[PDB]
Amino acid sequence: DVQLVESGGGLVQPGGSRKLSCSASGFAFSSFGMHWVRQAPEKGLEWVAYISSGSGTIYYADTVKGRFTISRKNTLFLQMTSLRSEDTAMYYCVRSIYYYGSSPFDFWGQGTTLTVSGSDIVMTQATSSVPVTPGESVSISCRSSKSLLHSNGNTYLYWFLQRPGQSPQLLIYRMSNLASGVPDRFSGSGSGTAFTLTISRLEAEDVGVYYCMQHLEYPLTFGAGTKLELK
Amino acid sequence: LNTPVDKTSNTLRVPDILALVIFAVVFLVGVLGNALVVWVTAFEAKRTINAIWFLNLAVADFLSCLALPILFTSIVQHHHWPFGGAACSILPSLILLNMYASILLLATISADRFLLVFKPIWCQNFRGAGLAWIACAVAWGLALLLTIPSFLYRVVREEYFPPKVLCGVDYSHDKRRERAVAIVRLVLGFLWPLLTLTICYTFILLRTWSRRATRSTKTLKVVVAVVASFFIFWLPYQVTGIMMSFLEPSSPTFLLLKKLDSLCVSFAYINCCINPIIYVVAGQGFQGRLRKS
Amino acid sequence: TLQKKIEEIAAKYKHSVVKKCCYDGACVNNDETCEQRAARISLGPRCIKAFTECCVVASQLRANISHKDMQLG
Amino acid sequence: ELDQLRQEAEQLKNQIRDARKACADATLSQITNNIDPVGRIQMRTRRTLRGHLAKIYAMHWGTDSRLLVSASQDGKLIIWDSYTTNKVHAIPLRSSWVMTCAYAPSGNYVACGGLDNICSIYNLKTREGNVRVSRELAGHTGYLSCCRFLDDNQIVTSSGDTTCALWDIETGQQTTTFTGHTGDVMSLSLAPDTRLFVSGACDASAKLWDVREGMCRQTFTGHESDINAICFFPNGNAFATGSDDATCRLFDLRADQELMTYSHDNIICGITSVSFSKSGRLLLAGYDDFNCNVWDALKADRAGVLAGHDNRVSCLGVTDDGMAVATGSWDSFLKIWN
Amino acid sequence: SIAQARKLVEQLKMEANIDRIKVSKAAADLMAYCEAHAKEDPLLTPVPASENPFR
Amino acid sequence: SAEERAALERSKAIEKNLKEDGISAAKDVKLLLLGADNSGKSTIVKQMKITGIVETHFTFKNLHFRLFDVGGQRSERKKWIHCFEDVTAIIFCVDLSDHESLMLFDSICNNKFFIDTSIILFLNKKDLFGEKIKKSPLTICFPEYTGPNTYEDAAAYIQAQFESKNRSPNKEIYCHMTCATDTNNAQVIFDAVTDIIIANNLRGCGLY
Repeated sequence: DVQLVESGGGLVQPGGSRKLSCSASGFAFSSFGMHWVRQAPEKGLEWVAYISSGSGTIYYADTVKGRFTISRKNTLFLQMTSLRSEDTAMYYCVRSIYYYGSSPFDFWGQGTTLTVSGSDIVMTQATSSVPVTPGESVSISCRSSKSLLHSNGNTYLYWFLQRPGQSPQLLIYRMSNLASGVPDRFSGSGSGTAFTLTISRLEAEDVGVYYCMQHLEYPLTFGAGTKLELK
Repeated sequence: LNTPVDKTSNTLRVPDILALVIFAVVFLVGVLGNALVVWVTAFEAKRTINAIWFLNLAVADFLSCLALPILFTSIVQHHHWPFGGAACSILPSLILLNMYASILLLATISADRFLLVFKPIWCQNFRGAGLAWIACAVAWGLALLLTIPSFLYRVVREEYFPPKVLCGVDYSHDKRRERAVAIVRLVLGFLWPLLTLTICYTFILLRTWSRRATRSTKTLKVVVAVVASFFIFWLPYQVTGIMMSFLEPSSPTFLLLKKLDSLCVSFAYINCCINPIIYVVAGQGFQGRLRKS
Repeated sequence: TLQKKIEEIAAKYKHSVVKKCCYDGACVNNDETCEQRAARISLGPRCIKAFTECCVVASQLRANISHKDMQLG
Repeated sequence: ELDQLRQEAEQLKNQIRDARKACADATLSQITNNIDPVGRIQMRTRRTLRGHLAKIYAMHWGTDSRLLVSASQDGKLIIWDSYTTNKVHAIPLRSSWVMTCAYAPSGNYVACGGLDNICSIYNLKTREGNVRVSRELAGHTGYLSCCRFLDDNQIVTSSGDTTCALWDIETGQQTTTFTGHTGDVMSLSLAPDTRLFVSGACDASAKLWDVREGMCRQTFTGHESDINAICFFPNGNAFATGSDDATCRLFDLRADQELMTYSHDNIICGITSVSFSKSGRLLLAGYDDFNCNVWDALKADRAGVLAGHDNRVSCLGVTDDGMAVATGSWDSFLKIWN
Repeated sequence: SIAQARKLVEQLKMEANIDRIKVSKAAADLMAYCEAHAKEDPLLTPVPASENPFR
Repeated sequence: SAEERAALERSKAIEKNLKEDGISAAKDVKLLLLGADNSGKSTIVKQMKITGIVETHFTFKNLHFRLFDVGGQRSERKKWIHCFEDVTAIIFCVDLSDHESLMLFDSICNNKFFIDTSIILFLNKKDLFGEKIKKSPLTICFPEYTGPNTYEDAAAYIQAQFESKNRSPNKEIYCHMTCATDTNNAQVIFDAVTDIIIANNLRGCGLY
């Protein structure tokens, strides 16, 4: 069904150039504003860029602006230029749609590895590891620098789960709603400044790394990353 | 003795007061009228292709009528110009821009109607906001190209005996430039628009009445009330202007032309004030904008 | 140029009557044959001559200025 | 044997009329005379769903009272956001001829059908990201005049071939059939409990049906012209039928007869759509006279005019929370009054 | 047409057997229902703009 | 506007799409097609053109004609005829080889929504009508007819009888005769549509 494959990895010398292409097949690509999110091999995810539906607006991160080019045949392109030593990461192609009741960041691409040879809202997860046994009740708490509850009443605290060796998948969006295909075991919470992703009857498939996400304004800063280790 | 006449220096005259009352009537009817037309063509229109031309014509007429206090102040003070040189080079230039824009917009409205009548299948494809806007922009650009001499050759002169100061046009006072410029403006503003209006409306009448179910006897009424009114109301000003340009700055003939230029301008703005009336009364399609407003 | 010549012509008369006579007769009205206007004004012969000279020099200046009192267009 | 059956039918009609008239001990007017009038009700056009280029034939509110779906003959059924004026979706209809559009109570499904004799089902929450056709409900020999969603699986559609139908969107086959009308069934309205529904047909009759076993329970007459609109009371114990004779009446299921009539000397245009308020006191009845009156469903008198349209209205829906009313007229402008 | 007449007769029998109550009882039920939802009806009572989303 | 910016962007994009579709749908010409059952409705433009309503489209001299053959709707005319208020021209077909068609023409030419819509008329089955006249007198269909029984005069009388049912001088009936085999029907429809298009264009510009 829905697939967002991509390629264009391999070893890249510093200061070189490369082309990253996201081949979105199996869905209406032209109605989704594709994002781009990376993740260091031993750190949390980080936003890179953003292109809307029809290339109306293109955003970039603070350390991405100028040297990265995002463009959209059912294919999303990212142009790699002047690769520093911090660009090594796994690049994820993330679709997203924004209407009433939408599910942004619903499907995350498989990802390809790229290697090299302060006014934003920061996301803080003070807890880094919560050891729980299967069948127990656990909670993962993520904090915010500034209140995310907008005037309209919607709070932008998206919750993502990354199983080991698997692409992240949306679990709780807007801190209250629950994404499609997600069992009711996961349940969002939190209000105002602090948010928690409550888990009821934690199973063996719920173990992984959690990444609380904000969407009040760009850039999209992820949380530190909480690893729900078994036992 | 504060009676400096010595030759019976009388006050203003009968042609002057006639021009003044014509200006007053045009301004009074332009306070209403064109404002209503631009309102209905902006808020209740611009989604219809056949309203862009009316909007441009109405805004041109409104801008023509807005600067009538300038002419009023100039006339009541015996052609005195208290404004500066930049104002003299700008405001008359803009009002001439609006006048020629109105003329060219009438001509392009006639051309659009001719295409609608004679190419009805082809004016379902050509029709669109883009082509109407392009034609109106071309008309405005032609008006600006004709106005450019007013932008360039406006000069302020003084007499130094009274505080009176007046500004006209100075073609270096010794060059054969007023002839060509005047001929070009006369042609492109009164003869070519007249030829387009006459030919297009005559063909429209000869094709509309050729087939049945279209001879509504109102197309002839609008054609007459457009062409005859425009011709009658623009012939005096144009003939006076070309005669003034060709004639020397002296002699009784040119003096009388100077006297009657104000009357010619007022009788020309009679057409500017009448222009929205015909498209409001004959626009049963305007009654819908008035009701839906 | 015209104003300086008119002032120096008017200064040639030591009477305020003649000074006003020229200063008001120096109008730039386009009426032809202003000597006819001189024929219909009741004043002294000195003002008659001063007005004739003042009017003729003013008319010469207005003729050589070659400026059109244009309105619109 | 025809004469005996005709005599039996005449006697049954006479006894039914006698029973109905025997229960009218007191009229509704002398009971509603005790309430103070609600006064003039003035509602301003808060929003306007500009973006349609044809005649509007349906405006159905969502269960969240924020999403309104509008159907037109331009070939598009645009789903609107009533708070931010935004258009959520623009479904390209297969056929331009549309006279009804339904919004599922869960919000996942949209139904739309017209002169094609097909009530198509649209899936809003498709995984591919685009709205697609879920189930095309064919089987009618007349135009589908009204379709309403009982739930996510069963939809009750009113057709123009004298056949109100109960469908099964999962399989696409008519599970149960309602018959008994002689004229075109021009309106339909499910009850709040989604166990029964009324239908106002072209033969000046409004018969309430049973969803379970498909048998008519009561029949209502009194209109001299076709019925163009029908809708239940907020309590589910009554309904109001909009007739083309410029009159709409308030029938009651318990009393089995009309209670009050909503008519005036100066109104002659035919009603096109009717709806109630959250409390049931206000009855926003559309009219072909370019306006949309509001009727006190108890005092049976006028209380205001929502005259803000340049053509005849074809739909008037009130939000599930009672916040707003959406009047979509033929001039393509759906206005969200309040 | 005999079958149609018989079906109409049977439908009339079924409809005539439906239990009916006084019209005053239904009027009073509608009265109480309208009285019980007056506070939650924001159309006849103008809701203050603080919580009104249509502004 | 946190993420509602993309909501407004989507709204603008699909509003632009709606406007483009609307201005591309104004190119087509709508022609409601009526007549009696099996009255030559589907034998008029067979040189071109491809349960409820039946829509047919063809292109002739840079014009897309939307020909709504609504003859398949066996229901009340009144309840769905307002959906064709904005039709360019009604194409009415009558078979001359057979009072019902006359009644339908009377009801449709004086309809409330068709006051200013020209109603074309196609007197069909020329050869069959001629043979019927040569074999049977017109008194069977027109008892009040008083004249010789030939082709031309009887056809003219029938055409006049259909035309006289008009009561509004704001519309004209573009009567025509076809032999069920001529291809001239397309040209007649095209010139009638051109005339009504010119009339509508003059109406819009405040000229008709």
